[PDB]
Amino acid sequence: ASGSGEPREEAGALGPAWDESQLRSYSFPTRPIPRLSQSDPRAEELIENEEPVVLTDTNLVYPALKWDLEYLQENIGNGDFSVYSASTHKFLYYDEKKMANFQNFKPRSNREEMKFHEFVEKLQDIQQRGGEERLYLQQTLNDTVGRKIVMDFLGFNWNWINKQQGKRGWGQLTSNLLLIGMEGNVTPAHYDEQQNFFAQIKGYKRCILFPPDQFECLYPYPVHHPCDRQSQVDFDNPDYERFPNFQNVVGYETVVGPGDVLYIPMYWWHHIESLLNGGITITVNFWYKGAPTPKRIEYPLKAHQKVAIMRNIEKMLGEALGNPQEVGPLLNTMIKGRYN
Ligand SMILES: CC(C)(NC(=O)c1c(O)c2ccccc2n(OCc2cscn2)c1=O)C(=O)O
Ligand SMILES: [Zn+2]
Repeated sequence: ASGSGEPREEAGALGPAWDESQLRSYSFPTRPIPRLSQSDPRAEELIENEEPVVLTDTNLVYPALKWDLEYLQENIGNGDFSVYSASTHKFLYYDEKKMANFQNFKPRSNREEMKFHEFVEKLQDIQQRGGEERLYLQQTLNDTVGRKIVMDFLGFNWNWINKQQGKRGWGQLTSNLLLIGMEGNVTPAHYDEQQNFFAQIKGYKRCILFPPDQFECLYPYPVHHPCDRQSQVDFDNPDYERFPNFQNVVGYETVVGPGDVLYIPMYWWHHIESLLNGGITITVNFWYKGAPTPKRIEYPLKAHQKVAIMRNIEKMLGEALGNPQEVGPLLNTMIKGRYN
């Protein structure tokens, strides 16, 4: 019905940031992710318990809030940027290394390296031409990046995020992923194995999250499939015959805007959509390797540990059988008439 709640009113009486007609319609109920300040101890407790929370005042990417297409085009440099195209609004991602195991499936969102000015050229053409094609720039930011953007990076609130890394016992910061998308772009539900600080910069993104214990309801692809860690369920046209427990899924929902930081806990499903008719969206992700597994295991196992266990079983069988395609039949032989 309404998970994000009523839209926030922007300062200076500039009206509603968004309205619900910019959100896509789905079949499952949702509830709000808490919007808190970083000074609120409840926000600290949520991150500690690995629950999602939107922090409204970290100033994490404060110097990046002036970023738009033309400022980035003149300052980001002339490196290569990964640009993904799609004939539809859903951008299904593929592990290209795993595309050898599954030949009978074809990709529908091809990557293309290009210069940043070529991406801005390619985008504005689509708007004048009026085409239905969509693009999504998704590029880890390196040091081939120009002077002013390095200075902007230096202006990030490293004090706040470094102590978050320390107090949680997390591993190191693995990468910063810059993301520029078109309105209506959708990133279908999937989970990551790293802790994520999701720093919104330009435009608005509706984030629908599912806790790890709803693994049964979301049906991820086989670990060896190129779409590993993504849900097989089409949120627009869910197949309740193949995926009956998707009728039981309950999400956590929020809309992040400029200055907001969404903590996506490790192994939490998330479905991200750039608001319809909301313009371009800009986001920077912060990935941290999770804290190492504790000394002695505490029982019962947390849900994300069972997910980790299930991933390792699928990997092990893939190596033991010499062919990832035999994992399925072996698993069915194991349970049919014995555990089901
Ligand atoms: C930012 C985005 C689009 N959300 C995401 O979740 C998301 C991606 O786009 C993505 C795109 C290309 C490659 C990897 C990606 N990963 O995972 C990291 C990974 C891949 S392989 C091992 N680890 C993502 O998580 C949003 O819309 O906000
Ligand atoms: Zn993700």
